[PDB]
Amino acid sequence: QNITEEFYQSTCSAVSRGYFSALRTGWYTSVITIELSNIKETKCNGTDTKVKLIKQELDKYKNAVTELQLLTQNFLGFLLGVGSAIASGIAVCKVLHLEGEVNKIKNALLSTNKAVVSLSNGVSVLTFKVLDLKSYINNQLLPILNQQSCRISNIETVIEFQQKNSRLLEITREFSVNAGVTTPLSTYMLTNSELLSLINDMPITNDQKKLMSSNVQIVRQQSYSIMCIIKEEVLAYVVQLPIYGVIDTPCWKLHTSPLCTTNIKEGSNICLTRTDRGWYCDNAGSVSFFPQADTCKVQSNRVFCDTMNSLTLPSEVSLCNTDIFNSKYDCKIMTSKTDISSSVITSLGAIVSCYGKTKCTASNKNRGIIKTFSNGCDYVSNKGVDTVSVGNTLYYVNKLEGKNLYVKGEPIINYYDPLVFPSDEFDASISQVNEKINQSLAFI
Amino acid sequence: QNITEEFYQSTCSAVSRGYFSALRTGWYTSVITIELSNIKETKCNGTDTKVKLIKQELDKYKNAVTELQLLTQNFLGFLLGVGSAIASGIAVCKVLHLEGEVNKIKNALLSTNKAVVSLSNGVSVLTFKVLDLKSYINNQLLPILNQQSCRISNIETVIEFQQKNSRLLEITREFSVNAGVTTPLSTYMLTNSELLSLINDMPITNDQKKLMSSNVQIVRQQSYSIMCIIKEEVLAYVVQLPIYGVIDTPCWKLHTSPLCTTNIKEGSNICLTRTDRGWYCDNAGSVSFFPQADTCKVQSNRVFCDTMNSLTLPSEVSLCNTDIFNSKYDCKIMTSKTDISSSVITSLGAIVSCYGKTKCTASNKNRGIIKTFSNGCDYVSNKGVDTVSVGNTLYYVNKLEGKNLYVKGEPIINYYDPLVFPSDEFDASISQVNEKINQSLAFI
Amino acid sequence: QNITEEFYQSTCSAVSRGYFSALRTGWYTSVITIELSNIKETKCNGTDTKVKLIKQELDKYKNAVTELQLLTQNFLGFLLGVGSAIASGIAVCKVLHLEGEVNKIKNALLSTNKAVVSLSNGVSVLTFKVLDLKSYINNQLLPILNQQSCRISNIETVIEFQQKNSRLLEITREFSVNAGVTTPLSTYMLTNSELLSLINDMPITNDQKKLMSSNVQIVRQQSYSIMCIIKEEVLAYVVQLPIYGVIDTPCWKLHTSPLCTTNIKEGSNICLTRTDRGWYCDNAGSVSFFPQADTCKVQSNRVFCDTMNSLTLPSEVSLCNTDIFNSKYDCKIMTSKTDISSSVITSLGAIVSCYGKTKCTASNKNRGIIKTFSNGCDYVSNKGVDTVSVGNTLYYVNKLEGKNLYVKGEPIINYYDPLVFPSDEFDASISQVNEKINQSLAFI
Repeated sequence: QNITEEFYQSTCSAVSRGYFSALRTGWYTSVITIELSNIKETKCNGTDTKVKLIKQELDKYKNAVTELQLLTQNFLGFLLGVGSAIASGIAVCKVLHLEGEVNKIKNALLSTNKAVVSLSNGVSVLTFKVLDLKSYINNQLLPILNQQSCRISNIETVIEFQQKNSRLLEITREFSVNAGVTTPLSTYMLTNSELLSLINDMPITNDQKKLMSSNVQIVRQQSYSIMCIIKEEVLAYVVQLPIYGVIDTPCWKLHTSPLCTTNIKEGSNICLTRTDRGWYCDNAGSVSFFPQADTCKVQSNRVFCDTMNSLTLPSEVSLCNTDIFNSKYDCKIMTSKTDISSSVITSLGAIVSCYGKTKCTASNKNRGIIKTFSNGCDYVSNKGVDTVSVGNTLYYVNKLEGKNLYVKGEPIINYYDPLVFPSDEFDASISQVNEKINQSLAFI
Repeated sequence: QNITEEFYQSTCSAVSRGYFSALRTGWYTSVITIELSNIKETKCNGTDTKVKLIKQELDKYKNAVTELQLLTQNFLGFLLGVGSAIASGIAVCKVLHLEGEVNKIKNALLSTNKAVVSLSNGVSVLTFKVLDLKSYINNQLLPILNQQSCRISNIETVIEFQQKNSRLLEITREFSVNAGVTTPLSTYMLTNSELLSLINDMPITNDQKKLMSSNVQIVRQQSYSIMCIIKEEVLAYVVQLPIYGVIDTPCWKLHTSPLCTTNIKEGSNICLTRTDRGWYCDNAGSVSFFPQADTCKVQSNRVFCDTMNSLTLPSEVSLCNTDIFNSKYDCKIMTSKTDISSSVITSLGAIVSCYGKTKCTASNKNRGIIKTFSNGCDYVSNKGVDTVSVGNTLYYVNKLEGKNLYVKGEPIINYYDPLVFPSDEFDASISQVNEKINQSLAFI
Repeated sequence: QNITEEFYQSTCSAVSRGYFSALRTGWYTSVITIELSNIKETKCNGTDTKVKLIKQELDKYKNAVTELQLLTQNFLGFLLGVGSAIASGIAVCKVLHLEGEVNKIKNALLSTNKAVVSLSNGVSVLTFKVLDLKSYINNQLLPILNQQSCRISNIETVIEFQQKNSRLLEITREFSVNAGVTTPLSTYMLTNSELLSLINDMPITNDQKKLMSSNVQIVRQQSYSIMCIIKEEVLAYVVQLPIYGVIDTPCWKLHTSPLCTTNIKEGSNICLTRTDRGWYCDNAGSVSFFPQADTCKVQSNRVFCDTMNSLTLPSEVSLCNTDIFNSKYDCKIMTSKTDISSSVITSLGAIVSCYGKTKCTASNKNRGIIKTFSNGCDYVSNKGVDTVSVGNTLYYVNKLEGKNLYVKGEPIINYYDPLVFPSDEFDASISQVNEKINQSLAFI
C-alpha cells in the first residue's frame, strides 16, 4: 500500500518505508490427540482377497504406531547460539510423560473433541481430538476379525478403513522424515478448520486473532509440530503457534550496494559499503534489526518476523540513513578494492553499481533502454521500467507503485585520500576508518 | 567426455576444461488449468457407508479449493539483492485477474486441451487443460446427489471419484506447504507427457528443444510453478520454464586450495589462497562467473547454470590461471596464517594442502598407498587412485577418465618476505599485496 | 546423562563435556530390487468403469517405469571441495550396468527375498527383494487383459492392484523430485523391518549393530538412497548406510561469545572472540573438529557426526580452553570493535555478552528476574532459570541437569593497550596479535 522509498546518492543505499510490524515474541501450545486401539494379534485364516486386503491396511496402522514409538523413546554470527525454537513445546511434552497426565487429557476429551485442560506445570492448553481410530477399529471392524473364519462382508469396509487410517499415515511420514519435528504446519497436522478454531480461542486480542486468521499461510510458516507421546490408547503431539507481541510499529528495509571511485582500470580504486542492510522495526524503545535474508516475510505493507532472529540496536541506528557522519551512532561500513558491477532490487526500484567496462542499463519491454548507467552508484524507480541489465545478467524490478525519492549528494568515497585509505576492512565503521587514517597521517 | 585438467603448482589451483554451456537467460510461461465445479450444499440424508464415503471425498475437494482460495487472496555478497526469480510468472498472474481474461482461456480450451492464447499484456501463452473435474462432478455424479434419498449404485463410483480428485489434492498440498510457489516442477504439476508436449511447441530453436527434452530432470530443477487464480469454475497456475540463451560456449571450473610456507610449527607460516574459485563460462564477449556452490549442475560435459546467479567479469580473468602476476587483470587472493591440512576433489583428480604433522596420502583399494603427500600444495590424478586421506578424513576422487596435466613451477608464497607480508587480507589481490608491501618497505 | 560444563570468564567461552562419539568413517551398500514386468500394449476395449479404472492404475505403473528410465539414462572454507558423499554407492551402480550383473542378482533372489551376492568389483552386497510386481501383473492380472473382451470380475482386483503398485509410485516420486538421490532414507525406500534386518547382517561389531538399531532415526538421517538401473524386468537401487568407525571416544562442545572492554559509548571499545567454536571428538591420536552447525546430532550423551565434515587438529587444541596463552598451540581469535549484545545457549546454561545500554537478564517463569547481567561477558547455569533476555529477544535455556563450573579469571581483553590493538582481524590468533603489536611498539 502506501509505500515510499528514498535513495541516498552519498552512501549508495536505499530505505523502503511504509511497512508495519508483526514480530513473534510469544509461543502458544496446544495438544492434538488421535485415539488409538492396541490391537496385537488377530487369529484369522485369510487368503481371501478382501481379508488379506484389510490385514495389510491394518499392517500400515501398526507400522505407523511403531514408527511413532521409535520417535518418542528418544552480523550473522551474533545469531548462532540462539537455542531451541521449540523449547516451550518440549516443555509440554515433558509433562504429558508424567503419570496420569495423558489420562487427564482423555477424560477431558471423552465427551467432546475440543476442550481446555490445565496441565500439571501450570500452562493451560487447548486440546483437540481430530481422529477416533480406537472406536472404529474396536467396534466397526475388530468383531469381524476375531472368529477363526474371517469374512468381510463388502469391499466398502476396506475403503472405509483406508480413509480412516489415511491421516494417521500422513502424520507419521512427516514426523518420520523430520525426526519428530516439522515446519511449516501441515494441513495434515492441523486442518484449516481446526487452525481457525484454535486461533479463535487463543488468549490474545481480537486484533491478533484477526491478523492471524487473515494470514493462515504465514502462521503455518512460523509454527512447529512436535511429536510427543504414544501410550494408553492415545497419540498426542504439540502444535506451537506464534504470538505477535509487537504489532503495527513502523518497519523499514535498508538496501546497500558498493560505493567506489570511478577509474576504469581495476584495483586502482577504493570502495566502501554500508554493512547494516536488512529489516528494521521499532520495538520497545529500541530497534529490532533482522540482518539475515528470508527471516522476514512481507504481505502488502505488513512485515512478519521472528525476534529470535534479530539483534537489538539503539534507535539512533536510523541516523545512518540520513547522516552517515553523525556523532550519535557509529555507522558500520566495510572497505575493499573490489569494483565489480552489481545491482540491488529494492522495494520500489533498483540500485546499480556500475564499474569498469560493464554495460549497465534499465529497460522497458516495449520502449527499449530508458537509462544507461554511468560508472558509480546510481538508482532508478520502478515506474516505466521492467528490467535492469548488469553485464550479462537480467534483473526484474518489482512492479508495485509507490513514492520514490532521490536524495542527491556527494558519494562519500570522494572524501577519502586513496594514499591513506584502509582498503580491506572486513567489519569497521566510520570513526574506525577515521582513527585508522589519523594514525597514518601522523606517521608522516 | 573429452575433459582435461591442469594443476598449477605455483598458485595451488586447478582448472577443469572441456565443458559446454547451457545458461538460463530467458523464461517461458504457460498456463495450466483444471476445470472446477462450484458445488455448495447437497441436501442428502446419508449414513449409508457408500454415500458417507463419497461425501468425504467431496469434502477433500472443497477443502483443496478453499486452501487454494487462501493462497490467491494474498564474492557471494554481490548476489543478495538479485530480485524475484518468478517475476515473469507473476506478470502473467496479474493479467489473469483482469476481467474476462480467465473467460478468454476457457473458450480457447472449450474444444481442445492444448491451445495458444494471446493474453492482454502481449505475451502469447500456451494453455493446457489437464483435468476436467467440472463435467465429472456435474454430470457423472451430482444427479445422484440431488434427490432427498441418495443411494450410490456401486462402490466403483467412490473409487472413480478418488482417482479424478487425486491429482487436485496432490497439487494443492504442494502449493500449501510452499506458499503457492514450488521448485522443482512436480510430475504432479506437469507430467512428462505434458512437459515434452510443452517443450516441443516452445518459440525456441530445434537445438534448444532437443537439449531440453534430453534433460527433462534438469529442466524441472530450474523451473517454477506459481499458483495463480481460482474463479469462474477454473483453477489456473503458471509454469515457468527456462530458456537457455547461451549454448555450447566453453566452460571451465577453477579449484583453489591454501598455499603456505612449509615450517612444521603452527602460526610461523604465511599463507595465500586464490579466491576466484567456481564456474566460468564464456558469454557475449565477457565471462560469466558462478561463485556459489550448487548453482551449476553438470551432465557429462554440459554445464547448466542460471545467469541470475552469476557475475560478469572481463574475459581477461582467465589469465590468472596461466600467469597470476599478469598486468591485464588484477588476480584476487586472500592471505592468512592458518596452515590447516585440507584436500579439494577436482573434476579429474585431487588437490592436497598438507601442513604440520598431518598424514596426507592417496590410495588404491587393492594396492595400498600410492602417494604420500609432503608438506605444501600437491596434486594427484584420479587414474589408479580411489581415495585421498587427510588426517582422519577420507575423500573419494571422481572416477571419470580424462587428460591430466601438471604444470610445475615455484609456489608464489616463496617470493614473499614474511617480515613484511600482510598476513590477514580478507579480500585482496596481487597488486594490493604489492602496494601494501611497498608501504612497509619505505617505512624502513 | 553425566554431562558437565565449564565457563571461562577470561576468554568468554564454555565447554560442554561428558559426550561420547559416533563418527561415520565407512559406508555400507546394499541393493534393493523390485521385480518388474515389461507390459506394453494391451489390446482391450474398455469404457466399463472397472476396466478403465485398472487401465489407468496400469498407466501410473508405466509412467513410473518411464520416469525411472529417465533418471538412469543420465573455518568452513576448508570443507568446500570435499567430493561426493555417495561415491561408494555410485561405484556399485557402475557394476550393475555390466553385462549379466543384474542377471546375477535375479538368480540369487529367485528362491528367497534376502541374499548375499558377490559383485564383479569385489564388494559383497546384501540384496533385498521388497516387491514382486512382475508375477502379480503377469499372473493375477494380465490374463484378464489379453482377450478382446476385457471384463474384470470384482472391484477388489482394482484395489489390490493399487496396493501392490503403491510403493513403487512412492519410491518414484522421491527419486523424481530429487534427481535420483534421496536423504534421509524414507521408510518407503527401506522399511523399519528391512532396515533392522539389514543392520543385523552387516559386517560390523555387535557393538555397532546395537548402536545403529537403537537409533534408526539417526541412521536414516545419515544414509543415502541412489537410483541405479531399470532393465531386464528388474528395478534396483542402492542404499548407502553409515559405518561408525569411531565409537565411545570423548567429545566436547566449545561455545564462544564476543569479549569486549566495557565503556558504554559505541566504537571506543576493542573486542576479541575465540573463533574455534564447534564440536571436538578425540580420533586416532588427533582431534576431529566439526566447525559447521548441524553437522552433528546429539542423543542423550552420544554425538553422531560425519568425518567428511571435519578437520583434523593436533590434540593440543584443547589447551586453548584452559590456557589460551599456551606455547604448544596457537589459539585462534578474531578482533573487532563491534560491541553488540548477544547470548549463546550452551548445553547446561547460557553465555551473555552485554554491552552498551542493553537490558540483559535471566528469568524464572514463576520467580521473576534471577540475574541482571552487567556489561561484559558473564554466564549463568540452567538450574532455576528458564529464559534469558537480551534486548528485545527471548532465548530459552536447555532444561537438562548437569554439573556447572565457573572458572573465574580476568578477561584477556583487559591485557591489551587499545592504542596499539589490531582491531579488525578476520582470522588471526594469539601470537599473531602479539607480533602485530610488537611491530607497532617498535615503530615508536
